[PDB]
Amino acid sequence: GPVWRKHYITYRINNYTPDMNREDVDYAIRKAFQVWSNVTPLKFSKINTGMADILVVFARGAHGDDHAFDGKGGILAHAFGPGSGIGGDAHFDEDEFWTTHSGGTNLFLTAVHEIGHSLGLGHSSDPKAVMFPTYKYVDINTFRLSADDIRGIQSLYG
Ligand SMILES: COc1ccc(S(=O)(=O)N(CC(=O)N=O)C[C@H](O)CO)cc1
Ligand SMILES: [Ca+2]
Ligand SMILES: [Ca+2]
Ligand SMILES: [Ca+2]
Ligand SMILES: [Zn+2]
Ligand SMILES: [Zn+2]
Repeated sequence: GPVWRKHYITYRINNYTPDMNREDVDYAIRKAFQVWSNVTPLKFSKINTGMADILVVFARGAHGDDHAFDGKGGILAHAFGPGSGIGGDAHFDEDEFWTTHSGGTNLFLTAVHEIGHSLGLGHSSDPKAVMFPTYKYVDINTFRLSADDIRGIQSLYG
């Protein structure tokens, strides 16, 4: 499927969950992009205005895309593969409780997965992969991509 055909990729945070400190949302998203730039030639920059490649959105229920959210639990987030318009965009269910830690749903870990999709990755069948489509908290301070994630992303870039 689709990949970004350029190395400089922009993102923008459309709005902020009230669940977290603003600075902690910025840092979680930044760190999640870094996971992928670590293993590809991509460079990611946060822009404050105008059209970004990847728009990061918090929203609940129906939110304008035909992929309605389902309240607390279940679907936590979804994202669109590379492309124009909404392509690349990553949406996070405001009905979850987003955190920097093991409580609620960890924003950083979820965003690593969502950004994987924004870059063109699909789901992995390997429970060890961040792209495995089941949320399970792991210690974020020492998080690492699985072999499967790295082979997946390096099949698309670099
Ligand atoms: C660690 O990163 C994630 C793990 C799971 C999910 S999820 O919302 O739970 N997911 C939807 C999805 O894959 N969106 O990209 C899976 C099923 O549809 C519902 O369980 C999101 C991010
Ligand atoms: Ca949900
Ligand atoms: Ca977009
Ligand atoms: Ca919330
Ligand atoms: Zn959406
Ligand atoms: Zn997914």
